[PDB]
Amino acid sequence: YQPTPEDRFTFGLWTVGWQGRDPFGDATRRALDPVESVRRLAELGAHGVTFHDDDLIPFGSSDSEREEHVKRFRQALDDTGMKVPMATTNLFTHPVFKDGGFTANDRDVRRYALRKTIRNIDLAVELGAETYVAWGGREGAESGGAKDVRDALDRMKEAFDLLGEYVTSQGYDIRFAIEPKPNEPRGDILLPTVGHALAFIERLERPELYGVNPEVGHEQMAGLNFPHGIAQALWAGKLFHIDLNGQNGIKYDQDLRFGAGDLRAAFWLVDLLESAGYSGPRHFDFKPPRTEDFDGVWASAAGCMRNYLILKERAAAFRADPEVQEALRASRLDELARPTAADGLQALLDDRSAFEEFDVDAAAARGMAFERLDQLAMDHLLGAR
Amino acid sequence: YQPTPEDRFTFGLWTVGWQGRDPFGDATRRALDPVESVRRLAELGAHGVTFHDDDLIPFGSSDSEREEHVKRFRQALDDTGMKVPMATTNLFTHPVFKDGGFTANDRDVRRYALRKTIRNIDLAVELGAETYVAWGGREGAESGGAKDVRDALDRMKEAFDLLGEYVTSQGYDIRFAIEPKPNEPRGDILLPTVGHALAFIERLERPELYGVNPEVGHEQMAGLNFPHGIAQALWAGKLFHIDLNGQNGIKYDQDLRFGAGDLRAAFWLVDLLESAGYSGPRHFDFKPPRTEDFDGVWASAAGCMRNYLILKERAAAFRADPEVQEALRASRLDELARPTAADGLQALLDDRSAFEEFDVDAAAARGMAFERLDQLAMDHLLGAR
Amino acid sequence: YQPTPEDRFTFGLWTVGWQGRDPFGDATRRALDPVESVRRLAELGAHGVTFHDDDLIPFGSSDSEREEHVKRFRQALDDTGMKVPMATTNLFTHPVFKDGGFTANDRDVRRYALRKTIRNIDLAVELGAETYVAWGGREGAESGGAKDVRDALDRMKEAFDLLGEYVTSQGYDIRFAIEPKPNEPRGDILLPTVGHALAFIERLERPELYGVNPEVGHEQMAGLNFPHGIAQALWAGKLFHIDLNGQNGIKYDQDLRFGAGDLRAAFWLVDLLESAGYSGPRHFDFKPPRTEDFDGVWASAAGCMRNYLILKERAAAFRADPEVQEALRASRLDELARPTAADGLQALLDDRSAFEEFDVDAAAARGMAFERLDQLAMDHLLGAR
Amino acid sequence: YQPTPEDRFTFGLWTVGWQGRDPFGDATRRALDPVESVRRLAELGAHGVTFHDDDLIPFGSSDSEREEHVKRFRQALDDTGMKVPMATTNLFTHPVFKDGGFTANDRDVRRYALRKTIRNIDLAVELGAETYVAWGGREGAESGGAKDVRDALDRMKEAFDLLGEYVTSQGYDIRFAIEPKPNEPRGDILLPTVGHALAFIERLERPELYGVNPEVGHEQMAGLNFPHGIAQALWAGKLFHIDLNGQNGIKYDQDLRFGAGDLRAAFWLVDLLESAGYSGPRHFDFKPPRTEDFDGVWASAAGCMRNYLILKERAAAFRADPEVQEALRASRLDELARPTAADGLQALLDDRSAFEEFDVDAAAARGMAFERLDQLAMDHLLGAR
Ligand SMILES: OC[C@@H](O)[C@H](O)[C@@H](O)CO
Ligand SMILES: OC[C@@H](O)[C@H](O)[C@@H](O)CO
Ligand SMILES: OC[C@@H](O)[C@H](O)[C@@H](O)CO
Ligand SMILES: OC[C@@H](O)[C@H](O)[C@@H](O)CO
Ligand SMILES: [Mg+2]
Ligand SMILES: [Mg+2]
Ligand SMILES: [Mg+2]
Ligand SMILES: [Mg+2]
Ligand SMILES: [Mg+2]
Ligand SMILES: [Mg+2]
Ligand SMILES: [Mg+2]
Ligand SMILES: [Mg+2]
Ligand SMILES: [Mg+2]
Ligand SMILES: [Mg+2]
Ligand SMILES: [Mg+2]
Ligand SMILES: [Mg+2]
Repeated sequence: YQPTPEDRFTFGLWTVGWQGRDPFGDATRRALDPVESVRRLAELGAHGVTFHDDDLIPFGSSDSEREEHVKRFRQALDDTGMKVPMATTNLFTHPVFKDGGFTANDRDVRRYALRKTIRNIDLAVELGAETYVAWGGREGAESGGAKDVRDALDRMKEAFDLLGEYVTSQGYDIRFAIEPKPNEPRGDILLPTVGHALAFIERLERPELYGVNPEVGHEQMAGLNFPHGIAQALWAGKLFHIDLNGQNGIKYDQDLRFGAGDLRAAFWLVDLLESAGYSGPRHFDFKPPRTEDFDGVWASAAGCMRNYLILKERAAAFRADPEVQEALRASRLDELARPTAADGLQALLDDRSAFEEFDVDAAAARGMAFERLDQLAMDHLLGAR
Repeated sequence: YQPTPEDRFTFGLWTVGWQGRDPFGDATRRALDPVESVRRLAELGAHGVTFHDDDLIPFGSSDSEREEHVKRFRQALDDTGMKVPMATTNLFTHPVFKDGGFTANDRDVRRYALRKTIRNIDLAVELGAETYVAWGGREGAESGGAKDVRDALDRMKEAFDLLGEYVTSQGYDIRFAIEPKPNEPRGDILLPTVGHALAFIERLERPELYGVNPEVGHEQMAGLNFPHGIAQALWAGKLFHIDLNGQNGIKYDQDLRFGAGDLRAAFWLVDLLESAGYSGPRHFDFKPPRTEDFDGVWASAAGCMRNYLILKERAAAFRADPEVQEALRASRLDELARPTAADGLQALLDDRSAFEEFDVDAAAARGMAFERLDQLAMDHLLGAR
Repeated sequence: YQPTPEDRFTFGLWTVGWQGRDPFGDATRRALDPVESVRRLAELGAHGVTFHDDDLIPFGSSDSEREEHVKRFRQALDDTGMKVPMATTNLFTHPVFKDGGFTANDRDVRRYALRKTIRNIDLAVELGAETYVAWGGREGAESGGAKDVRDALDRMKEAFDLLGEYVTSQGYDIRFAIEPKPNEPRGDILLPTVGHALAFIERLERPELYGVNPEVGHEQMAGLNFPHGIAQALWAGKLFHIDLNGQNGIKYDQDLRFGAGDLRAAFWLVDLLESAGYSGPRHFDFKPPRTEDFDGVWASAAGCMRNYLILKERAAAFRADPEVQEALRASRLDELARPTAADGLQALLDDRSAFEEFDVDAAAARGMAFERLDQLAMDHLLGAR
Repeated sequence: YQPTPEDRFTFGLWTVGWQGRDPFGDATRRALDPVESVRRLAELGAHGVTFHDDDLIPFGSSDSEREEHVKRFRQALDDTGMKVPMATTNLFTHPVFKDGGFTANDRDVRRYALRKTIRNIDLAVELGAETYVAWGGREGAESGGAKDVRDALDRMKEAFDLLGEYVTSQGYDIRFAIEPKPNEPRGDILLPTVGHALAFIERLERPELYGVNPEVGHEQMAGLNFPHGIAQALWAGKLFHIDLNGQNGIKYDQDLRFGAGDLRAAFWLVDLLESAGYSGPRHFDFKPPRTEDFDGVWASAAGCMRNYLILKERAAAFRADPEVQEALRASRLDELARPTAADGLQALLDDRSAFEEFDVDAAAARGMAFERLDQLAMDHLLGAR
């Protein structure tokens, strides 16, 4: 289960670089130089890194400081062969964004958020990114009167439409990926799930430029089934990027390493990504727990990739097992994939087998055989066949 | 706070008619004749009722039995002046639907579910319904291998497209409203939230024929903000119907009377419906607790309407209060409603006030004044001004 | 991973006998004769069964009917070698218990609940049960005024004290195990967690007669860590029985087969039970999904036991691995098990190494090495070492 | 609804002093001098303040710095008439406590945590505190192997027993209050609920010295009913202190002002505290949202007290209303408060009215009338009678 760059594993600078500050806690680790993170991730077999603007260039940097930060980062990428497939904007840390970036009540803040984003889109393209993520973590409210959501969605659409006009104006090939989250740091965040983000994208002027960046733990913060949401995003043609981590159900955003949290959901996720032929980065947005020193940071990052590769092997073995293939037919997964009425509406209306002569009791008596199928899946996951 | 039919309050037959069977419990009330429910609801000031096919006509009825059930119901509606604005299909109780109706793995069950629906669309139109709800409560899974969600969504789209072809073929004006729910009775249900349903509708052949029927408690079963989801549905033009009830957060579907559960969410919901000018039925999908006798059933139904009317008065008083109007300006709700960049992309890029000369610290220091605004809202809700 | 009776696996009659009725659904399976369940469970390698009074003898049975039901059951136990280690009372299905059994507001119902329990304690002892479970699933409320919880706890203590007086009066060796659950079917249930039940037991007249019967899914319905709660029950000496199943987080009570739901929690549970030398029944309180026919019922029951045995092997291998033993020392699990201050309070107060000369920064810099330890645990669970 | 010091409202220095740092965000407010907080809270009508050691004296202060911080604070208390009824230790912010204080795996950290606590107990007594709170926010784990919970509970008991020996040795009257929380900042926290803490206290050497400090939002983070948990703590005689705030269900710890979050739960809480004659501080452990400037901080603090006083008036009016008193009798709340079997076990066994001649159907048919009672409660809360 040794990863290599060909596995397309990527990490945010802010993941392994997390210093361990939490609601209640000061830093437990010193800051990491992005150059060191690139070198250490490459040695573990990562393919690339990703960044927020303010992870790569300290907020408030001069043009000479900005050029030197980017030069040193480019040298680390060149020294390692690491790529930068995705970048994003920090529209959440600075107190100016306390009520939002693109949906701040203050119009001057909304305009600044757009200019900050556009500046970093240019840098992302220079570093070779194909995807630009937007996580509107400050978009939302703690109280009902504070935010008129229809007005906020109008502002959010304006912002994304302006960004689409910008990349079209520059001839850039980059596409956007909107990252849902239901809550935290706002009491409720706008576009709280994959579904809400998919729905929103359909109302943008150029919907083809936008997809989703779903994160395992975010959908699980609403108690939702992450593989099901990924399936809907794939069905819509909108899975442009993905964030992999672990979460234990409905609680604060834990950002555990991938494979931790809901292990069986991780198995079904990998099964789906691999079955569907998802071709994008396998990006980890996780935080090594603050209990860890730097050795533990690199162990946690290595574990992300290891767990993906174990689950990939087990899912592939499940799907290739003739006994599983027989169980899938016994459970009518083949019939689920066949059109209900390719004969057409009139033929269905005229088919007595579909109503007048349908033996509902005989159909009801047919077991689905799902428990045997699921225990084959469990046996494959655990290596107990 | 006395309701009259002009308030457009509606109830499902299955609400006040719930006999009190639960996971763990036998019935605590005798069955109600739909005629008696129509009479009792009319006396409380309801505007109308709604039905599943199998609430009005027992499953398996002969044509003569069906005609007599409908005749008696029509007489009760005529005697009271009650309307039938919405109807729906039961695709969940009979064991044949144990793996779904429109997304059952068994193709013969999917065809039967469509024929059962189409038969009841014809009856709904005869009784004057404008909306046909679909709650796919059996669509989903308890295990990962049992249901390929992309295939299931293909089947769900086929089904809704065939229903749209049917009502277009008959020249009916009825529209569809898809009701999301995240789980229960399936471990995970497909289209689990308002957002997922809105997203799905955009991929139907005739999206204009379909909207959502969100239910208070269903979105709250995922920990989501129900008023925010309603705002997104209104923003999309898709709030075709609504189900009102109460829920205490993330747990089984409680179906408490409206106003119970999350009271402040109920206040902000009513504020939004009324502000937006929502014109559809205020439908209650609730269950009088099984602790209650029939007197308690009618008290619980009356309480649904009373609570709506109290909250309507308090929300209107909040929005009309000059002190609240001043607080809304202090919190920049006026500025949230103004375009970010009607001057256009190039003007924004050339505006030094938006980046080079934006004083981020001065903007960050400006408080939002949201707590004062929210305490005015609390004082209005409680009648403590 | 083949179970035998020596593994002490037990099942409730109501588990494999569940006919599949849910909030929203009619039965999908015919009723099972308890004799057939005993025979089929024995063939799978179960050690025994458990029962509610009303699972073994239909409610309202005559004395001659009761004797014949018990005779046939005793013959099945004799034919198979199956045991009956635990029994319980149904104080939840009949509508008389709609507001509770022992804490019903109606005093005549509370007295009846006690007489119903006492009658079944006598039968449990005749069939050889060592444990008598009490799940107060109707004890609680949907509204705040309905139930004064201090008064209800006074009634609950009276009831348990009377039951303790009864078994002491008869010279029975049976002990009680209180089963917590946070909600469902009541909006909130009294004694909602392991902790609340443990706390309550300490206020009973004869606390030694009472322990807990925790259920995996019940603690997970409150988002709690089931292994941690089991550890507290073991620390208190009160783990008298356990109910094993699966649950996906905070939602309705799913009662999935054991190993389903939170797989890693199942691993840590088995690790703890086995490490601690828990000697009681490994009882499954689960429901084969209603999608299944009888073949699927027996497959789901077999899977409960298989999954326990797989996890037992992997947990034992984890704890016996020298590399894990080294990682445990690196993470200071040895030091967690050593007294903080066996030198005594005065010695601690006089120890400059504990305050004046404690190098907080050196201590803070020491990583815990928990991620490496947890990835060893993951590798052992998955058979990926 | 104007508070005065006679209402016993208290606030932590860290509440109104919260600078607004969150997972994802830098400070939005400057630090407050404790002297200014004491003055501003007094002007709002607060009775007193509370502190962690490190809120009053910066961590690492010299003895001369410590004396000056305490002198200035004492002068502010003297200038205002404010009291200090409770104090606590910060065993969570400094990185040394990353794996716990009293249950850290490192024994030297456990000894330091005890010395840090003991030093602040002495200061708390000097400032007149009656209660010493312990919130073990770092006690717990993110992974299963990291923490053996039985060993951790042994360490936690040693720590609390040593603290009890210390205050007994000094002749102090102060008592301890253990504050449960289910998670955050640890993935799971030990003693996660009121029940678990109550259970633990019964195993301490001197249980009379220890009670609970429950917090509204903490129990609601597990989806539990906070008034029910308070009722159990009152039933046990262990409600030594309480933390009041608001929370929207199962998510990160929001610390909203009291009355926000679950409004009806706030009503039933106040009803219970007032009915029971709870005599301790009404302490607010809340965070003014980071959206707010200092004017908003003081508005949010004022709102805490206002909301308590509104709910106190409405709860008192509910209980005093003759129509409510009649509804309570109709719902048999009087009968809930009467012993089940003061006639004794033998009399119950010999009472045919309790079994052989109990008419279960007549009892089952009697409605509980809980919905009418709850709508009277709603009408009282909303001022809609
Ligand atoms: O909850 C935090 C989010 O996951 C971010 O890390 C985004 O992925 C990018 O800003
Ligand atoms: O959870 C149950 C659903 O709310 C239904 O009552 C639908 O509204 C219509 O089938
Ligand atoms: O939630 C249901 C409970 O688990 C019961 O099955 C008990 O174990 C015994 O009545
Ligand atoms: O979740 C944080 C806790 O509520 C603390 O504020 C305690 O009350 C005292 O340390
Ligand atoms: Mg997970
Ligand atoms: Mg996250
Ligand atoms: Mg992310
Ligand atoms: Mg609600
Ligand atoms: Mg519902
Ligand atoms: Mg509904
Ligand atoms: Mg589980
Ligand atoms: Mg259960
Ligand atoms: Mg159980
Ligand atoms: Mg609250
Ligand atoms: Mg808190
Ligand atoms: Mg607190």
